[PDB]
Amino acid sequence: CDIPQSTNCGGNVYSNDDINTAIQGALDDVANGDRPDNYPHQYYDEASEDITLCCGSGPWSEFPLVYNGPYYSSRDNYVSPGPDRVIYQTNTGEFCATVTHTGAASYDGFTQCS
Ligand SMILES: Nc1ncnc2c1ncn2[C@@H]1O[C@H](CO)[C@@H](OP(=O)(O)O)[C@H]1O
Ligand SMILES: [Ca+2]
Repeated sequence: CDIPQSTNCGGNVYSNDDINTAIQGALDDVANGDRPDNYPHQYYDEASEDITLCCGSGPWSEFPLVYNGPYYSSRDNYVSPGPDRVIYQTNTGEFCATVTHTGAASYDGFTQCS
């Protein structure tokens, strides 16, 4: 669906530009064969997490959502992905949701950014 104007991931509020930058980064990094710290990852629906997607069918991917992005890390300069993620449709790039580890119900779980 359209990228939202903003999203609140456990207190980190991001803009549409931050979200777009994250997806664009993921797509470029996959194309470049240089997936920073091996992101993107696959995202699977796990309904206990109460995360709605607005993009349609999977497959879905997730990539770190950061300020002043895109997220990048390398063997010579590790950077944490932090807690926040964009979810997008792997085959197209289209936006699905933003999620976070912050405040999730279980270890390594995600919860929806609001
Ligand atoms: N719905 C979901 N919830 C949490 N993790 C998920 C997920 N779908 C896939 N994952 C995967 O599980 C890791 C967390 O242990 C995630 O990596 P990150 O926490 O983003 O580093 C995904 O690879
Ligand atoms: Ca929800």
